[PDB]
Amino acid sequence: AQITLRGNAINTVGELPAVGSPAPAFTLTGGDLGVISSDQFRGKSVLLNIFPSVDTPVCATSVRTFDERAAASGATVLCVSKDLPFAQKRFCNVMPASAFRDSFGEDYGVTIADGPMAGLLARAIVVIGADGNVAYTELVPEIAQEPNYEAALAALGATS
Ligand SMILES: [N+]
Ligand SMILES: [N+]
Ligand SMILES: [Y+3]
Ligand SMILES: [Y+3]
Ligand SMILES: [Y+3]
Repeated sequence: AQITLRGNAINTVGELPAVGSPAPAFTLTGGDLGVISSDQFRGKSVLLNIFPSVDTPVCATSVRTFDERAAASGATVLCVSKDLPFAQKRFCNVMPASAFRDSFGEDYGVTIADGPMAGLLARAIVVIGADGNVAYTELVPEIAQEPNYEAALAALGATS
Protein backbone atom coordinates (compact mmCIF):
# COMPACT_ATOMS: atom_id res chain seq x y z
CA ALA A 1 0.00 0.00 0.00
CA GLN A 2 1.07 3.61 -0.53
CA ILE A 3 0.57 6.06 2.36
CA THR A 4 -2.03 8.84 1.95
CA LEU A 5 0.19 11.59 3.38
CA ARG A 6 -1.33 14.51 5.23
CA GLY A 7 -1.00 17.87 3.51
CA ASN A 8 -0.18 21.01 5.52
CA ALA A 9 -3.08 22.95 4.01
CA ILE A 10 -6.56 22.16 5.36
CA ASN A 11 -9.08 21.58 2.56
CA THR A 12 -12.73 21.26 3.57
CA VAL A 13 -15.90 20.55 1.60
CA GLY A 14 -17.19 24.07 1.93
CA GLU A 15 -17.34 27.49 3.48
CA LEU A 16 -17.92 28.26 7.12
CA PRO A 17 -21.21 30.14 7.67
CA ALA A 18 -20.98 33.89 7.18
CA VAL A 19 -20.52 36.11 10.22
CA GLY A 20 -23.70 38.11 10.83
CA SER A 21 -26.07 35.55 9.30
CA PRO A 22 -28.31 33.02 11.10
CA ALA A 23 -26.37 29.97 12.15
CA PRO A 24 -27.31 26.89 10.12
CA ALA A 25 -29.66 24.57 11.95
CA PHE A 26 -28.17 21.35 13.27
CA THR A 27 -29.24 18.05 14.76
CA LEU A 28 -26.22 16.41 16.39
CA THR A 29 -26.25 13.22 18.47
CA GLY A 30 -25.70 13.21 22.20
CA GLY A 31 -24.21 10.77 24.68
CA ASP A 32 -27.59 9.10 25.20
CA LEU A 33 -28.16 8.77 21.44
CA GLY A 34 -30.82 11.44 21.58
CA VAL A 35 -30.69 14.60 19.49
CA ILE A 36 -28.85 17.81 20.32
CA SER A 37 -30.88 20.30 18.27
CA SER A 38 -29.88 23.88 17.57
CA ASP A 39 -33.39 24.90 18.61
CA GLN A 40 -32.46 23.76 22.14
CA PHE A 41 -30.04 26.70 22.42
CA ARG A 42 -32.38 29.47 21.37
CA GLY A 43 -31.48 32.65 23.30
CA LYS A 44 -28.11 31.31 24.42
CA SER A 45 -24.61 31.94 23.08
CA VAL A 46 -23.00 28.78 21.78
CA LEU A 47 -19.38 27.86 21.20
CA LEU A 48 -18.96 25.05 18.64
CA ASN A 49 -15.44 23.75 19.34
CA ILE A 50 -14.88 21.46 16.41
CA PHE A 51 -12.28 18.70 16.24
CA PRO A 52 -11.05 15.93 13.92
CA SER A 53 -11.23 13.78 17.04
CA VAL A 54 -11.61 14.25 20.79
CA ASP A 55 -10.73 10.60 21.35
CA THR A 56 -7.43 11.15 23.12
CA PRO A 57 -6.28 10.90 26.75
CA VAL A 58 -4.71 14.34 26.20
CA CYS A 59 -6.47 17.53 27.21
CA ALA A 60 -4.17 20.44 26.46
CA THR A 61 -4.48 23.15 29.09
CA SER A 62 -5.05 25.47 26.12
CA VAL A 63 -8.27 23.58 25.31
CA ARG A 64 -9.51 23.21 28.89
CA THR A 65 -8.71 26.85 29.69
CA PHE A 66 -10.53 28.06 26.58
CA ASP A 67 -13.59 25.90 27.28
CA GLU A 68 -13.70 27.14 30.86
CA ARG A 69 -13.43 30.81 29.92
CA ALA A 70 -16.09 30.33 27.24
CA ALA A 71 -18.46 28.63 29.67
CA ALA A 72 -17.65 31.38 32.18
CA SER A 73 -18.77 34.02 29.65
CA GLY A 74 -22.14 32.28 29.80
CA ALA A 75 -21.92 30.23 26.61
CA THR A 76 -22.90 26.60 26.10
CA VAL A 77 -19.84 24.78 24.79
CA LEU A 78 -20.26 21.86 22.37
CA CYS A 79 -17.17 19.83 21.47
CA VAL A 80 -18.22 18.55 18.07
CA SER A 81 -16.54 15.72 16.20
CA LYS A 82 -17.20 12.67 14.06
CA ASP A 83 -16.33 10.35 16.96
CA LEU A 84 -19.27 8.19 18.00
CA PRO A 85 -20.99 9.27 21.26
CA PHE A 86 -19.44 6.26 23.01
CA ALA A 87 -15.93 7.62 22.45
CA GLN A 88 -16.61 11.27 23.31
CA LYS A 89 -16.84 10.76 27.07
CA ARG A 90 -13.05 10.48 27.10
CA PHE A 91 -12.35 14.14 26.29
CA CYS A 92 -11.53 16.80 28.91
CA ASN A 93 -22.50 23.83 30.34
CA VAL A 94 -19.81 21.97 28.34
CA MET A 95 -20.75 18.78 26.49
CA PRO A 96 -19.63 16.61 23.56
CA ALA A 97 -21.83 16.18 20.49
CA SER A 98 -21.26 13.75 17.62
CA ALA A 99 -21.88 14.44 13.91
CA PHE A 100 -21.68 10.75 12.94
CA ARG A 101 -25.20 10.64 11.49
CA ASP A 102 -26.13 14.18 10.52
CA SER A 103 -25.14 16.89 8.07
CA PHE A 104 -23.34 19.24 10.48
CA GLY A 105 -19.95 18.88 8.74
CA GLU A 106 -21.31 19.80 5.30
CA ASP A 107 -23.72 22.47 6.53
CA TYR A 108 -20.92 24.18 8.42
CA GLY A 109 -18.35 23.60 5.67
CA VAL A 110 -15.89 21.86 8.00
CA THR A 111 -15.74 18.25 6.80
CA ILE A 112 -12.18 17.50 5.59
CA ALA A 113 -12.28 16.68 1.85
CA ASP A 114 -9.08 14.80 1.20
CA GLY A 115 -6.09 13.13 2.78
CA PRO A 116 -5.94 10.53 5.59
CA MET A 117 -8.45 12.52 7.65
CA ALA A 118 -11.07 12.81 4.90
CA GLY A 119 -14.58 12.71 6.39
CA LEU A 120 -13.54 13.93 9.88
CA LEU A 121 -14.26 17.55 10.85
CA ALA A 122 -11.42 20.07 10.59
CA ARG A 123 -10.19 21.95 13.68
CA ALA A 124 -12.44 25.03 13.77
CA ILE A 125 -14.35 27.37 16.01
CA VAL A 126 -17.78 28.81 15.38
CA VAL A 127 -19.43 31.18 17.85
CA ILE A 128 -23.19 31.64 17.68
CA GLY A 129 -24.50 34.75 19.41
CA ALA A 130 -27.48 34.63 21.79
CA ASP A 131 -29.41 36.24 18.97
CA GLY A 132 -28.88 33.19 16.79
CA ASN A 133 -26.46 34.76 14.29
CA VAL A 134 -22.94 33.57 13.62
CA ALA A 135 -20.69 35.92 15.59
CA TYR A 136 -17.26 34.56 14.69
CA THR A 137 -15.59 31.79 12.73
CA GLU A 138 -12.12 30.36 12.30
CA LEU A 139 -11.26 27.36 10.17
CA VAL A 140 -7.67 26.72 11.21
CA PRO A 141 -5.78 26.89 7.87
CA GLU A 142 -2.97 24.49 8.70
CA ILE A 143 -2.70 21.16 10.44
CA ALA A 144 -0.36 22.15 13.28
CA GLN A 145 -1.74 25.63 13.97
CA GLU A 146 -3.45 26.46 17.26
CA PRO A 147 -6.83 28.25 17.06
CA ASN A 148 -7.00 31.96 17.86
CA TYR A 149 -8.68 31.56 21.25
CA GLU A 150 -8.31 35.22 22.14
CA ALA A 151 -10.33 36.46 19.16
CA ALA A 152 -13.05 33.83 19.72
CA LEU A 153 -13.35 34.93 23.36
CA ALA A 154 -13.72 38.60 22.35
CA ALA A 155 -16.49 37.60 19.98
CA LEU A 156 -18.05 35.43 22.72
CA GLY A 157 -17.94 38.26 25.22
CA ALA A 158 -19.62 40.52 22.69
CA THR A 159 -22.69 38.28 22.14
CA SER A 160 -23.29 36.63 25.53
N1 LIG B 1 -12.84 5.39 22.70
N1 LIG C 1 -5.93 14.58 -3.41
Y1 LIG D 1 -15.80 32.02 -0.03
Y1 LIG E 1 -37.50 22.43 16.10
Y1 LIG F 1 2.23 28.35 6.71
